[PDB]
Amino acid sequence: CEASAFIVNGDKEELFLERVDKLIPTEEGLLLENIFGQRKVIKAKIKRLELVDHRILLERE
Amino acid sequence: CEASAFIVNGDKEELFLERVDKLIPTEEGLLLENIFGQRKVIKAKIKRLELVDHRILLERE
Repeated sequence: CEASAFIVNGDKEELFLERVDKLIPTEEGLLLENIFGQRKVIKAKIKRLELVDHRILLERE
Repeated sequence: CEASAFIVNGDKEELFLERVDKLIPTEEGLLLENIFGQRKVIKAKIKRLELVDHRILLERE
């Protein structure tokens, strides 16, 4: 199943995109596409995937 | 949901670890832990996540 992506700044988490299907690193940033076909790009690295708990944790660069 | 990780070498795909739960980028490589508690480290980057299809695609170095 689709997992939610969050931006993590220290102890703060902000929801970035729900129900992410694809995550594709590009030269412009991480490109995320959710199950409804909505796309968002973010200059970030993956801090961690926690897939049982439906979480993609991203940190801005 | 948990995803299987595959190594993509050119056009070839090779199963690396089944049902991955955690994926944590480290200085020594991507640390993967599956739902059975099995752990593996690999010097690789994420080519792409396909979370609906339960796939993590990795490329070495």
